[PDB]
Amino acid sequence: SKDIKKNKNVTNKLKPEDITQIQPQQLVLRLRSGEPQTFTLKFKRAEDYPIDLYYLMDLSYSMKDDLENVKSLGTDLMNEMRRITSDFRIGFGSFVEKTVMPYISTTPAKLRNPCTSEQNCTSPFSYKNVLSLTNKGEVFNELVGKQRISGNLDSPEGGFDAIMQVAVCGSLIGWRNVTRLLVFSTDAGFHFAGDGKLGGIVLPNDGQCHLENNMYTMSHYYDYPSIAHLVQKLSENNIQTIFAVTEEFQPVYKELKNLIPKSAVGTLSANSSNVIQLIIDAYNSLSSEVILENGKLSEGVTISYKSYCKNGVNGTGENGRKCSNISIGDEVQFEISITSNKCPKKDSDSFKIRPLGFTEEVEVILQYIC
Amino acid sequence: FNLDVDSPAEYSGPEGSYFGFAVDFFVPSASSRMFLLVGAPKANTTQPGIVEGGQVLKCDWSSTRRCQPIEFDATGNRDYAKDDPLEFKSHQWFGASVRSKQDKILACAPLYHWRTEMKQEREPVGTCFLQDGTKTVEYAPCRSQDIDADGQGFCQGGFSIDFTKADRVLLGGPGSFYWQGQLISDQVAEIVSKYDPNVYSIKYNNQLATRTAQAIFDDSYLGYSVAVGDFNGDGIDDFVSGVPRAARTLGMVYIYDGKNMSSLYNFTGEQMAAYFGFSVAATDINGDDYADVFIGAPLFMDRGSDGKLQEVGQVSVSLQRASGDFQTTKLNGFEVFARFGSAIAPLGDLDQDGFNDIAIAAPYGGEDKKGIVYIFNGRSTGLNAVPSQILEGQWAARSMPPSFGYSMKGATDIDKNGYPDLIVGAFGVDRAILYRARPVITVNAGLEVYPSILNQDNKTCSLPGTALKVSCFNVRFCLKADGVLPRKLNFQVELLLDKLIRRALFLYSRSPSHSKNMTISRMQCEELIAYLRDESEFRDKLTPITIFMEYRLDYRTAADTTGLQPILNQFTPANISRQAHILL
Ligand SMILES: *[C@@H]1O[C@H](CO)[C@@H](O[C@@H]2O[C@H](CO)[C@@H](O[C@@H]3O[C@H](CO[C@H]4O[C@H](CO)[C@@H](O)[C@H](O[C@H]5O[C@H](CO)[C@@H](O)[C@H](O)[C@@H]5O)[C@@H]4O)[C@@H](O)[C@H](O[C@H]4O[C@H](CO)[C@@H](O)[C@H](O)[C@@H]4O)[C@@H]3O)[C@H](O)[C@H]2NC(C)=O)[C@H](O)[C@H]1NC(C)=O
Ligand SMILES: *[C@@H]1O[C@H](CO)[C@@H](O[C@@H]2O[C@H](CO)[C@@H](O[C@@H]3O[C@H](CO)[C@@H](O)[C@H](O)[C@@H]3O)[C@H](O)[C@H]2NC(C)=O)[C@H](O)[C@H]1NC(C)=O
Ligand SMILES: O=C(N[C@@H](Cc1ccccc1)C(=O)O)c1ccc(Cl)cc1Cl
Ligand SMILES: *[C@@H]1O[C@H](CO)[C@@H](O)[C@H](O)[C@H]1NC(C)=O
Ligand SMILES: *[C@@H]1O[C@H](CO)[C@@H](O)[C@H](O)[C@H]1NC(C)=O
Ligand SMILES: *[C@@H]1O[C@H](CO)[C@@H](O)[C@H](O)[C@H]1NC(C)=O
Ligand SMILES: *[C@@H]1O[C@H](CO)[C@@H](O)[C@H](O)[C@H]1NC(C)=O
Ligand SMILES: *[C@@H]1O[C@H](CO)[C@@H](O)[C@H](O)[C@H]1NC(C)=O
Ligand SMILES: [Ca+2]
Ligand SMILES: [Ca+2]
Ligand SMILES: [Ca+2]
Ligand SMILES: [Ca+2]
Ligand SMILES: [Ca+2]
Ligand SMILES: [Ca+2]
Repeated sequence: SKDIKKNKNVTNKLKPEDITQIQPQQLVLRLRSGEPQTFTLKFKRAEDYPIDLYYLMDLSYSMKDDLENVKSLGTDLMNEMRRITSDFRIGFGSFVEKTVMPYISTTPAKLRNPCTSEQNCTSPFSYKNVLSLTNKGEVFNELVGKQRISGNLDSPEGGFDAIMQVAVCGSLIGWRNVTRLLVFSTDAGFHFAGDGKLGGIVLPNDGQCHLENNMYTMSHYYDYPSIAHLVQKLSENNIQTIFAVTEEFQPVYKELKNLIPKSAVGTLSANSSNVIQLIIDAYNSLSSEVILENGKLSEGVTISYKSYCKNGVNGTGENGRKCSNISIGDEVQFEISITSNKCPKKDSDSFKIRPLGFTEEVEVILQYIC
Repeated sequence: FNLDVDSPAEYSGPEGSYFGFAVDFFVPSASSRMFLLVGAPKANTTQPGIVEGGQVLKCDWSSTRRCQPIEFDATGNRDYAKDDPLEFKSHQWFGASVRSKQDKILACAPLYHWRTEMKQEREPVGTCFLQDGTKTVEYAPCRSQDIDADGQGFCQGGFSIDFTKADRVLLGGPGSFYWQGQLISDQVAEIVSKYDPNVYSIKYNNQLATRTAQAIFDDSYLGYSVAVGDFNGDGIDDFVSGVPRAARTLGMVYIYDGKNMSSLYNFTGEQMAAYFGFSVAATDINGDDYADVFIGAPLFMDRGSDGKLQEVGQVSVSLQRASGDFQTTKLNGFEVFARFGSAIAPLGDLDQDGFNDIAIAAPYGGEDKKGIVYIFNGRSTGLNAVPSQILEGQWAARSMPPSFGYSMKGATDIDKNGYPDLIVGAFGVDRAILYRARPVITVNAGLEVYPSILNQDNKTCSLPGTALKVSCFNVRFCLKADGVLPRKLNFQVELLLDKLIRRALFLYSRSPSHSKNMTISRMQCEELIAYLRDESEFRDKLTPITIFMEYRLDYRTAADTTGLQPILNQFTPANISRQAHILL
């Protein structure tokens, strides 16, 4: 049998974060010897959902011109974002590289000023959390204006270390239980797990926060994160990543986006001018698609998805777990069928179904007729 | 399947020294004793002013498992001029790669940086020390006049090393030419001959080296890993090397001819940032004398039991066709984030069935991430994808994950028992373990029951106790057995009559069972007489009579002088059954 247990209707002044965008939220399925039991999930895109955006920027020397064009981004993005949100917060972080040989020069001179002596570059660093999430865009402009460009030796940069920190450092970044945006801005490729071995870093990234005075202090000790490690911690801490990378590295980051769920790629201009419109285009792209995930499923039991998206386009297979072209406030529906076989222990299996990027989840509780 | 995981030799080093980061065997040509070569690249030495120069330890397989460091170099930093150091040995990671062939011992320090001769720099050209028999020379082919990242300044030469069978070193330098990477090969005789302690950039006449290419090839890390093997059929070992950051991090593997360093074949990874080429190995796995290519990608993501991507790692197995091509299949790891494929060690023929074997590690797998090593056997059809043995790491995480399996070396019979053994390093706890290969016994059992249809009135044999004649039949069982092995192998065979109220008994014992301590030399049969009980003693003449034999392990008395007990071949059936029937 199939018996729904919880089903608060979807939402439609002032509203906190207790909005319901998915229904039902808890049901129990009794499963016979291979009998499909099907139920329907309804999703409605909230009209006005708050936004957290953390701006993580490459501050190596090739980004010198960009750093100048971001001195006002906090107020500019905030004003543009008000045409989307009533509750927006902004943050800023910077990264360069692991601060060890061979990725940086280790002469006392170049350790002080890694650039060509003439420039006013500050020392290389792994990750700096300049400004935690705040609604005061005035503070963003002030603090970004005080940041100094840096430099290092090899072309691909160390952003993956900083990405891991931003996702797993939680309250030190300031994340609320809202839609979380991490903007990754760079003009080069990336290092990842395995690259550390050249500098004698042969211990995998441990996926913990290691900030001291808003500085990552463990880049000399933990390797770069892998793609898979970033996937885990980005998903687990519910962060949607926007890759703002220059044209020549569009091929690289577009493939990266295909491996990172709820990620987007936009083309960054020379001195990073279209960053606002790029971000807006990304949010609309991220916000117009919902992707359902289910937790770990028991062995011998199978799950299938069917989508009923807008314009009655019905997708099957892996296309059934996602819908696109979702306007603000629109409703879509998914029917999910579960079919059993044997019957494991306890008879009390409970997995979650969740839309990627959101905290709301549907608890599907299973009972097996033995 | 035959590795002794019961009495392994356990070696440990100075705490924090990363003892076990690299392993190999020491087999001197003065074929006296054999030793384990273990790198401890973060080990403090007695060099004046040198913090953590690192060292390579020689461990005694003898009896006392005490390791003694090999003094390759006791000096501190040379000066180019007054107060102007020429080189910088602190944290140079000496012992990060250790490689041995007969009396030759080649170890390197990939993080060795030097000043250059035209400016005051700190450029990691990397250096190696080559200890032949008596002499001990330095080898730094990347310490040149082509300096800076534009040239060989950040080459880190010696990041990977290996020997060819014609006394060439193959050296890998991942940093040369803006991290294009570079492969360098010099004759061992020329490295020792042209050595001069007052020359900082030595020219070698018979040198093979890859040249600088276009900028699109920057950031490739050619030389991250190396291995040797013939791949165009000329008897000369060719150069295979992982290029893990090439093709926009899809990773590649280059193969270069061992004569003129020309490109032979390329492999290309299928997934972004999987680190295709983190390790490479070359060994003939299907017994056709064409070396086969093993390419590890420990970050490769597959599909889990659900729909989410999961890091499990992947090894590609490429079988060398004589047609020049490769027939390639792919083998995935088993545990998430275990880094299956971080290290690939050809084992030789671990069980000696005529097909070589291989180990593939997942240094962060198993319970509590203590490290796992998988043993895969070869056969005519390629690699048997089901691992025949799982070696588990035994040491809990002290400060760091133990990284059991991060380095490993095989293909050497250190106990001269006829079977090659395996060294596994666990640098995260300053440990290295030697696993002994047990000899493999193949047993051929027989069981005959004739006549098979049993006439209750054909009472031929006399029951030796009473005088009553009985209905009797023969139960004949055979046994045959065949490394360096004990002549007399003691087998314990037990027989059981009837499936269930045992209706059939042995003549000389009136019991359903027998048991016998028989001895085989690497045929042997033994005949018996069993009888039916009287028709009045039992009902049910319809259920058949199953004759169940069961031979058992050679137990204590089969052990070697070292206490190393052999093993029955993994194919061995546990028992054999026969049947007899009664008439109507
Ligand atoms: C496995 O994968 C590897 C890596 O991808 C393959 O190896 C690559 O092969 C290609 C093609 O074989 C190589 O390109 C060749 O490079 C040589 C050497 O050029 C260098 O040296 C020259 C002499 O000193 C120098 O003049 C060159 O500079 C010129 O070129 C650049 C741009 O190319 C230009 O900007 C300059 O202004 C100069 O004009 C350069 O520094 C070069 O001689 C070759 O040119 C020949 O071939 C091309 C077409 O192939 C032809 O147009 C020319 O007329 C000439 O006949 C060619 O450009 C590349 O260097 C290799 N890379 C690596 C890392 O090894 C390998 O092939 C794969 N194996 C297999 C089996 O497929
Ligand atoms: C090899 O010998 C060197 C010294 O000859 C040892 O280095 C020393 O190790 C200690 C312990 O980690 C370091 O102390 C630390 O100092 C920092 C401040 O710099 C402090 O914040 C820490 O809490 C800790 O006290 C010390 O700096 C370091 N000295 C060096 C590197 O010169 C090294 O540990 C030895 N290694 C082995 C494997 O024995
Ligand atoms: O330009 C330099 N660094 C680049 C990285 C790069 C290097 C090489 C090629 C491309 C990009 C950056 O910081 O973005 C650079 C190089 C050498 C020296 Cl000494 C100082 C500097 Cl600041
Ligand atoms: C977010 O929600 C989770 C559970 O839904 C809760 O444990 C956590 O404390 C919340 N954190 C914030 C910052 O809202
Ligand atoms: C999708 O299914 C619905 C039934 O729920 C149907 O009304 C609609 O026409 C279908 N659309 C297509 C394209 O099949
Ligand atoms: C390398 O040697 C082989 C053997 O004769 C030859 O055929 C080939 O052309 C050579 N390649 C180069 C680049 O010299
Ligand atoms: C009776 O039993 C004996 C026992 O071996 C056998 O040799 C003989 O052939 C049997 N007689 C038959 C089958 O007629
Ligand atoms: C088998 O015989 C050997 C010597 O012949 C003896 O050492 C061993 O103890 C015997 N085992 C049994 C079970 O009789
Ligand atoms: Ca850069
Ligand atoms: Ca860099
Ligand atoms: Ca050859
Ligand atoms: Ca082969
Ligand atoms: Ca074998
Ligand atoms: Ca042995």
